[PDB]
Amino acid sequence: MLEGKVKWFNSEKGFGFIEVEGQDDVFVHFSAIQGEGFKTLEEGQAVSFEIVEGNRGPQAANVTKE
Ligand SMILES: [Mg+2]
Repeated sequence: MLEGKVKWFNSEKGFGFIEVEGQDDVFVHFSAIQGEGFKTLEEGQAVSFEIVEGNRGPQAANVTKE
């Protein structure tokens, strides 16, 4: 599991980016967010996650707030 923080997140639509030091930002969709409740993220939130890549390119998976 990779570590980063939320660069920004559009809570209305439910997407944004995780920034990772020395690496490309990673797109994150609300559907990747683990845990209970309304799936959202705040700018600056630490997260652990994986990067999953299919034909659409890499995005975050298994995102847990840290
Ligand atoms: Mg950067």
